[PDB]
Amino acid sequence: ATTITSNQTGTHDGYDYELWKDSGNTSMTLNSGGAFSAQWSNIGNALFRKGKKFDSTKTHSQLGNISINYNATFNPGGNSYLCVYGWTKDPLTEYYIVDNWGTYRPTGTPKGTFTVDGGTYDIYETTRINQPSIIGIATFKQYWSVRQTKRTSGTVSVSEHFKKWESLGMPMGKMYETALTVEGYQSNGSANVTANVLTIGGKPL
Repeated sequence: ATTITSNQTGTHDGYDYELWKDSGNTSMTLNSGGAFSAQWSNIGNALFRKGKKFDSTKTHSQLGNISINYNATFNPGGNSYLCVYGWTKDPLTEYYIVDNWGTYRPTGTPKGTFTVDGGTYDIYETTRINQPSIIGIATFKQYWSVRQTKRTSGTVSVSEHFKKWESLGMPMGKMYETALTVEGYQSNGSANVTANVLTIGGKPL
């Protein structure tokens, strides 16, 4: 429906969308529901996504079970990820649940492994010292759930990952966002998310 090419956040057909890049060519087409497509090249870092931006006033347990069903087409074209992405505040945390990637598999401090949604994820934690964040240059931890085998469609039990990260000493703060996301780093690719439904307490956005 509507195509954007520069940094922009908003709400489209019920879903909170955002196109972000520090630099480079980026195109994002906003489709029905949580559907969207994107292509990028000559970029620094770029993210395209649709999901829910929260108010950072509630913890995930207070929001209710969070889950996403998706179907997508994805061309890494280098280092890129097809994932569920978000942040929490107090503490400031950036998280990933990666189902697909390109020439680079996300890794970090090994913390455990988790089997859910028909797959088995590797859990890692990494620290970010004075890096860009939703609140500006800051220091924060990164949480990672990386599927051992790639896929481009399926159900991601977001809350189950959260609960497991916590049971592993990886605390979550108030929810800032949860969204099916395509991210790229100096890669040249594209993706077409034809299906993307985020439910909260089983209720679709």
